[PDB]
Amino acid sequence: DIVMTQSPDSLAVSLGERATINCKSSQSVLYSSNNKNYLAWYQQKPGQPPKLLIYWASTRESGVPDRFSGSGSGTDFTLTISSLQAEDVAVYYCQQYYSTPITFGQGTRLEIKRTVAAPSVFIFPPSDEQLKSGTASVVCLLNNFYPREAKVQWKVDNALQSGNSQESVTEQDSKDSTYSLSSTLTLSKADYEKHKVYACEVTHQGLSSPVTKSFNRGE
Amino acid sequence: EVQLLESGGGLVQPGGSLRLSCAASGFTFSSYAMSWVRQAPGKGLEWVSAISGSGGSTYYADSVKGRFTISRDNSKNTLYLQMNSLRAEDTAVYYCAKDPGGDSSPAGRTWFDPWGQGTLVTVSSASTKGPSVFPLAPSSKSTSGGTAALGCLVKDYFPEPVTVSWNSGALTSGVHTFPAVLQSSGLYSLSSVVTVPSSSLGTQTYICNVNHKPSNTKVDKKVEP
Amino acid sequence: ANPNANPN
Repeated sequence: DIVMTQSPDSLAVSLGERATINCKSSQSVLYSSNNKNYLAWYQQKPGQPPKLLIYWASTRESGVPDRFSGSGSGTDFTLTISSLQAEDVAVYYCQQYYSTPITFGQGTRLEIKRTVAAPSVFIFPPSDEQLKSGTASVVCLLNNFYPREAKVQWKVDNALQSGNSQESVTEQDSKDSTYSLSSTLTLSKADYEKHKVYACEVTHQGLSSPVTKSFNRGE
Repeated sequence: EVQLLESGGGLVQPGGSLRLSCAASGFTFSSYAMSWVRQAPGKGLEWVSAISGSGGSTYYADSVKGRFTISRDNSKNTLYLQMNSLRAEDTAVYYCAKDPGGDSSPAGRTWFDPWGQGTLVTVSSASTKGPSVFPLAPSSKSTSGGTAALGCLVKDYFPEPVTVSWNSGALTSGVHTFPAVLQSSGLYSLSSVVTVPSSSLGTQTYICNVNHKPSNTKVDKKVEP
Repeated sequence: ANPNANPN
């Protein structure tokens, strides 16, 4: 089967700049009889199906903005996005249809680079409703930050925690290019009631020193 | 316009069977080869199967050969995928996708446009469970200057997905519904949050509308300071 | 009319 390899796997580019993504096929997809390259490009946004951008290596699909262009021939292909817009955050795929089975590249994640934005930090105690069922979920929200790298450190009576939290991060926002993150600390009700000070400490490039949001259980 | 709409996805026991359907509209269905392409969660795209416009030719990826059968009803504008002997690694969103130019040979040797929105197939022995929903109430520890944060914790459900809206869809600015995390219990959990003017807390009502269609669970939770 | 000829 033909193997499609994209380069790079991910990159971050600011609005108004040009992004370039390469795709290599393990054999030539150029048919000598019609001089066509059997290569297509798709854009896939979160929660959505792939959307066709380019086919025959360089033909833009009707309705696709002319800032998207494909080039290349044989085994070496390129997708270029000029004048990048905030909604272009997506995974881009190449695909050959020279021979069956048809095969796709592994995808290139395009991130939008923007200015540094510190997270707003919020902490939520467990609800009384959850506590009466025997478990305590403590939630820390890091809202609207860039870049994506962020460190959340839970502290319980100033003891740093490990192994008892889980994190989730949103897809990059298609308008303001920020991320948000939730961290959930899970304790038994008995462990939760054994301690007083619950703290979420956040480290991020946008903060000149780590920020701590905390509450005292039962106040 | 050309439209494709998949249905039939859901939770299946390992070794079990499921039938997917794809309803086509807006074109002469029998003039076009049709394909199924799947995407495991967080992964790339894998072509699964294709069928010629007339249904006289069918092709399969090696990974599903002998277990899946593609067919079509050219009197009903519908494409089908029968999936038997399902495995954990078959878990994926399954997309219906159209040959844009016609009935290219072999069926499936084409680029694709349009694609349907997909249907989620989950292969697992874990049992269906609806979520508990708990408020993330706004307070001083979620209020900084003029903005407060509030939300809903949607805990302990299976399988994916759940949908969350706020004020029955009327509130969308500043809403973040996080990707689910799989807990060590084998159940998912997520939170949905929204940021609002803190001056609004005393007078504006906020309700999260949680929906777990796999379990027919519908919960509205009012979130109060 | 379909230009997607099979390159074989």
